[PDB]
Amino acid sequence: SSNTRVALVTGANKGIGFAIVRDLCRQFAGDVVLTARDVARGQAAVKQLQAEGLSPRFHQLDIIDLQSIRALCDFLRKEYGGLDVLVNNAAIAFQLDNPTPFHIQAELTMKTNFMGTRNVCTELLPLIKPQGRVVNVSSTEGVRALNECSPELQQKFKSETITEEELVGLMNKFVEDTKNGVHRKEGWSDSTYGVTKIGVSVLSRIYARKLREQRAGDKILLNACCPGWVRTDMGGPKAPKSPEVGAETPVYLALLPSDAEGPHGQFVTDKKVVEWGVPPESYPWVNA
Ligand SMILES: NC(=O)C1=CN([C@@H]2O[C@H](COP(=O)(O)OP(=O)(O)OC[C@H]3O[C@@H](n4cnc5c(N)ncnc54)[C@H](OP(=O)(O)O)[C@@H]3O)[C@@H](O)[C@H]2O)C=CC1
Repeated sequence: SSNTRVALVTGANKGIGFAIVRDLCRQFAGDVVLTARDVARGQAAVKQLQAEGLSPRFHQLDIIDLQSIRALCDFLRKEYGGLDVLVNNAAIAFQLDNPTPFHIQAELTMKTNFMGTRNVCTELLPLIKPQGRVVNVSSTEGVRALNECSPELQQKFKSETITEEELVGLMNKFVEDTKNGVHRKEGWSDSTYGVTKIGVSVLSRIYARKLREQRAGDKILLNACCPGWVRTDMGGPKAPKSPEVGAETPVYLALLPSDAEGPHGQFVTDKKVVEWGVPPESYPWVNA
């Protein structure tokens, strides 16, 4: 329903998500849709970008409100007849000193980081146009958390045949295991945030197969990635790189040139793919 291509980013009123929309408004040939769960916060962000010559469109979106997601679909369907670029950026993390009980932190982090991300995908993947790109912003914390789980769990996540059903099952188990205070007897990592990123990353793998299994001819590319340690409300003030820089790999994955057929279903960090599970080569100078 449109010959104009369109890109969309979740949780983009601030942080990396915001940075990503800026770069797209600059490097993407078509409309860029900035979304946010709060309209005021979201429109303000749009206004700020207009002050740079950029002109992105706005639309409300809370990836936790299934009804909010469906409305976006409607918007897209009618306005563009589909969607070309999707970047699942939105997320939360409970840091140190936050009183929230552990099992609750588990449940809420999972609820939006995995569940939310998945509900956006199941609803928008059908709308991705051929030559379309999908980027899921994960974290290397997922890999760290992956290596802390028991070899039995690691094997299940690293599987080539794991299903979307089994993945959703493992994520849910993790939450039940923490409420019942046994997740360690079950060989799980203590990192609720990390475990959710595992899910996002494995989910991307699974999605990559389904796409080539159900739409091989559509040349769609999908990958998960880590933007690095960045200065945001989530990253903290010590973070070495700024949002402008952090949005580099994600944007790169979003603009992969037409007909590339790779990378696909890969974990990308700093524009380079990284074997799933393989720990990070180095790490920034520590300034405690
Ligand atoms: N910062 C870092 O060092 C790293 C970040 N990442 C990943 O990058 C992504 C963005 O990180 P960062 O920029 O620091 O994040 P921020 O915490 O600065 O921003 C997160 C954004 O997601 C939004 N959001 C949270 N929950 C929801 C929801 N339910 N529906 C819609 N939007 C929501 C926030 O909304 P609102 O403003 O209204 O709260 C916000 O716009 C995340 O996926 C994160 O895990 C990965 C590795 C490192």
